Amino acid sequence: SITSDEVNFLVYRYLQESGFSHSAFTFGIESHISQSNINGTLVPPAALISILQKGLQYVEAEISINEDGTVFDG
Amino acid sequence: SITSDEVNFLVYRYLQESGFSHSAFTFGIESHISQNGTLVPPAALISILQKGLQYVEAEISI
Amino acid sequence: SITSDEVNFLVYRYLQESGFSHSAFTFGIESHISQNGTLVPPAALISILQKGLQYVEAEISI
Amino acid sequence: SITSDEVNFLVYRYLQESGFSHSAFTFGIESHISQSNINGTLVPPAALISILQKGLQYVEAEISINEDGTVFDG
Repeated sequence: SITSDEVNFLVYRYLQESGFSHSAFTFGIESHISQSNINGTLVPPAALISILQKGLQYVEAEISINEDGTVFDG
Repeated sequence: SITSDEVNFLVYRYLQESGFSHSAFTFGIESHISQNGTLVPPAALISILQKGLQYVEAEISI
Repeated sequence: SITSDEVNFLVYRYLQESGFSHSAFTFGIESHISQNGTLVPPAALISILQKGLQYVEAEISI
Repeated sequence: SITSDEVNFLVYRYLQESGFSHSAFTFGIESHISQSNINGTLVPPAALISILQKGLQYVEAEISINEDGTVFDG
């Protein structure tokens, strides 16, 4: 369950991968990214997008299981 | 399927809310965040990412 | 009497020319540099500052 | 005769004094201001504006001395 460093690294990498050059620079400094303890070479591309995707899907599935209810509800 | 604009708005709000003043300012421009917010509550990037890890841990428990 | 806009344009051009990419970008917005350039040649902040020190050294030689 | 560090410090202080918060931040990092060797407490307010002023005046005076020429020119 997710730390500030982890979300900061995910965001930093999103800005980099999307060519948000000015934001990447400012954010790397403001979030103190160099002092974080994450091995970037082990972080796959589109990691933020992908986890966030799966978050949306996860909520959709949490909803759809209770979507119909049962014919015995009362 | 999450769009670019949607991700961008989610991180913009995260930057604002986390007090990353200079990043929010710069990202707001670079994003062209047209400079419904109302439907994006606080901590929304974080909340969705948290659901995503829950989902990843479900694939890892296959 | 140098105006704000004039100083701002002089530093904006200095930031651009010196390769301070992120500062120029951010300053261009913060300055509202309306986003005649043609009349402001390269190294113009520097050249005027250099004349100013020449003038300061003339007051120091009073 | 003026170094990059000096003009960078002058500019940094201009952005600060004018409340250009976002630019000051970015520029302090990009110009590596912390590694410069200038004692800020000895730098007066509006220093950039003032030296730049005096530069304009200095050029005006360089011009005005040759403005009329003489009645013996030929």
